[PDB]
Amino acid sequence: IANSIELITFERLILQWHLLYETYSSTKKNVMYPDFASDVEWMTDFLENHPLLQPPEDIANWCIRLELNKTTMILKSISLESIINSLRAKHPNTYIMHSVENTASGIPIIIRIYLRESAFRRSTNTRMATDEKIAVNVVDKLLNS
Amino acid sequence: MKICKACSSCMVRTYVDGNIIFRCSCGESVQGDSQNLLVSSKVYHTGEMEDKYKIFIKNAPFDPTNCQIKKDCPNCHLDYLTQICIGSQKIIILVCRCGYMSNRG
Amino acid sequence: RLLSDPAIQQLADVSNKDIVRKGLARVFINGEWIGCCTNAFELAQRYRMFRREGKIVHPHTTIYWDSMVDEVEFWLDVGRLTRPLLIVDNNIEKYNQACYKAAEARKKGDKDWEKHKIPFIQNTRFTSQMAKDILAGTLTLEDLVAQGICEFITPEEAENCLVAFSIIELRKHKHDVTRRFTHVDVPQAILGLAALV
Amino acid sequence: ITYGPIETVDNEELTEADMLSFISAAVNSTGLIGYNIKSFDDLMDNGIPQIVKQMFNESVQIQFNFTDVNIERPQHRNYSQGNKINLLPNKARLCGLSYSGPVNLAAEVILTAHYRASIPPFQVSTFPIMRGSNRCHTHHLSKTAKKEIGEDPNEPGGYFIAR
Amino acid sequence: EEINNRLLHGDIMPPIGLTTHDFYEKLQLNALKFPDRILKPIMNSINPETNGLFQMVATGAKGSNPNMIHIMAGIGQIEINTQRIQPQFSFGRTLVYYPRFALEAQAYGFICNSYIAGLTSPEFIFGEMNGRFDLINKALSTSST
Amino acid sequence: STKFSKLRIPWYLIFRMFGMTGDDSIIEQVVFDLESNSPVNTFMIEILEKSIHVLDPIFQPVQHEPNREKIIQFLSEKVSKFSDENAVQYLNERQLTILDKILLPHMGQTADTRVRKLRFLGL
Ligand SMILES: [Zn+2]
Ligand SMILES: [Zn+2]
Repeated sequence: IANSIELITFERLILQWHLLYETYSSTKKNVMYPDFASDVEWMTDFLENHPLLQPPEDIANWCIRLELNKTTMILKSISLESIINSLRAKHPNTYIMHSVENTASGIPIIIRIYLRESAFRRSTNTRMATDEKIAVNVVDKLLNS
Repeated sequence: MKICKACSSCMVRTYVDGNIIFRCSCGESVQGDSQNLLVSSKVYHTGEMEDKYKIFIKNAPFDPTNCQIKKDCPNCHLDYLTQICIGSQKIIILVCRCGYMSNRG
Repeated sequence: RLLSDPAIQQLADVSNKDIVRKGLARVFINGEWIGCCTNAFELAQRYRMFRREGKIVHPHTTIYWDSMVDEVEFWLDVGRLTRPLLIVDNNIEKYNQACYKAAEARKKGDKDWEKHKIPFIQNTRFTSQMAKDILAGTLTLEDLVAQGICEFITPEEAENCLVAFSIIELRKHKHDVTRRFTHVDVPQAILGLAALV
Repeated sequence: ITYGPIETVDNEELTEADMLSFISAAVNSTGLIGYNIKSFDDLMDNGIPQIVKQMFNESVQIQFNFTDVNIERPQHRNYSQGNKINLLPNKARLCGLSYSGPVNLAAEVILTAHYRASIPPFQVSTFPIMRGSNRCHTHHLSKTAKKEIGEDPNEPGGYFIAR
Repeated sequence: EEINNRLLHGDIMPPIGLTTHDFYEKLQLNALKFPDRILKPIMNSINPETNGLFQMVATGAKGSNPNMIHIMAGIGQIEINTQRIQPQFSFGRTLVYYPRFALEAQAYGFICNSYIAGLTSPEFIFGEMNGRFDLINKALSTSST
Repeated sequence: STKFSKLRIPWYLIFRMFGMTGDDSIIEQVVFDLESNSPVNTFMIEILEKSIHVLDPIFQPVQHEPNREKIIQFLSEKVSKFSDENAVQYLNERQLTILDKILLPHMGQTADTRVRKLRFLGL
């Protein structure tokens, strides 16, 4: 029970996060960061595996690429499915993508979260604010989920 | 650090129309290559930087106030080797004047 | 003297890129960055030897070598607390030479390498005769400092000193290559007159 | 300077009582109370000229420079109608007069005419003098001479007498 | 020394939520605590009937058992804020008398002597730190109260 | 000092006044290397960018000015609260001289040492 009740935030389930400023289209090839180019492979697999989950037409061109820490997942007994479900429930504006949940050694788990224009509806939500500040705020909210 | 060609000043990244454009106080805007897509980043397992102690470990054999140990040196065959305990992880590194370093150095 | 010294390189000659890449060491005097040096430890040791001789460098000048950063600092301002400390000498060079000779002997397979090695010895030049002379008034701290027996140490330089708190400690680790001491401290030195009452 | 081999140093018959001799020598060399008189002496000699020099300086212009400034010994004034007397600390305490000394100021002034004063050595005022310093008469005074002066020979000095 | 030897070989594996340094410090603090058996020799060298100090301590008139153990049979480990002597002198040093990253207990405030036996310079210095801390805390508490 | 008291002057302004022209060289004075890819260098360069781009509430008009003369003018306006070509030159030279006197006096007291001072400042 003590383990169950203790708060586990998303921030502690990742090794690194990169704000890439990229767009993904199921039919249109888009520019991608070089060192993260190979990512494309697993993304394709995800698209093949989940017919229902496909990129929306609302993508805002901002991407958050997260590397998950398998050791922490095993220690805390958190499955990737639970993380994805909770992230989607808490944050509906974002579009979630993940690699295979095999967790085999040598194949890190990568999660790509693409913002939608819903998060950018009124960039001047209170006062004139740029898109990248809004993206940073979304990242901060995501990590504290 | 994008540097304007006309002036050696920094360019801001506008992030307009999906393409990075480097604006300067004098104008002279420049397009952005795909290597410039990354907005920001953060790696949580920072630990202790290697440059954090690079110089200190380099100078450790010559520092009188450092602890010694009676283990032999594989390279130069000296009875004593300087022992350095660094980091909250308490990493023990054995070094010598000849250049031997137990930390894969 | 430092500017004329070959090791010291004037700021104009050196380049920030050279400093960062070639691993040069900044040299300061009273906080003024006068130049750069290739090896901080060698320069600090050489000027410490000069101070021990007492001709090139005044005995009351602080020489500090930082290891986390390669800077070397010389201080000569007022307000520096200073205290005399007996110098500890050793035969580490001879010990290293004997160790290398023993390693070569092992390589040759003769198996007398154990005989080649010599014991390590660290001691202080202070003797009972010097104590008797001091009590008789013949010898003074100036005479000791003129010789190599003792030298003045400041809190800045004390960061580079490993001090045995008493001669008993030095004798205990006399043949311990693991505990090479730089100085010996008389215990009563850690107390004032009122406390010593 | 080459030193004798450390292996030949014979000090095994050394005891903490013997090591107390080093403390005795250190205290004798430095002294119980020091560097207050020394700090004052460097002030008086070099620092005062140093600071006054640091304070150099239809538009008539007259700057003020202090190239030369000479302090003097106490020189008790108006004693028996006498400008100069060998003011002794005991007299300063008993009478209550400050144990200070005249300060003479002589220099030259720059002359500028955009659109200079000549001063002989004069005593602007007197400056407090620490007892036991070079200016004080007690310096270079024997203990019997200290008693003849009236000061306690055992006193180490280093305190001003004023008010 | 056994704990230190474990440290050299890297055997110390701290538990969850504790760094290696913190676990090592806790282990060293626990290992250096005096046993109750320390009172056996003390009670063997004193006659309760004719011992003024013991009669004063036991009857509650003055003193305490720790005072007796410090006067005779050793002061033991010095603790400040339930912590050993932290390396304030320099990076990895606690005093000018010990090397950088010293491993012996004596370098961090362990006193093997008693007040009657006599304290060496480092032991006296550590005791001085502890006593001055007690005084400073008392003054601060008085002011705040 | 009495002059420039309670004035929070951005560092790159100080660098530009004394002779530094390019931002690349200004960042070099602090990092000592732009080619190096050590994490310390990258993090420091990021901080220095953030300091360059941020706009100080005072010195904002002068912030982006390429001419150091104009920078010395803005500073002189701030301190002053306490032929023109010769007047601009005279006032700018005097202000630069007084800053050379009050900025790192131990490093030097003459304009010749200005570059050295800059290096030290960067350090
Ligand atoms: Zn430009
Ligand atoms: Zn070696």
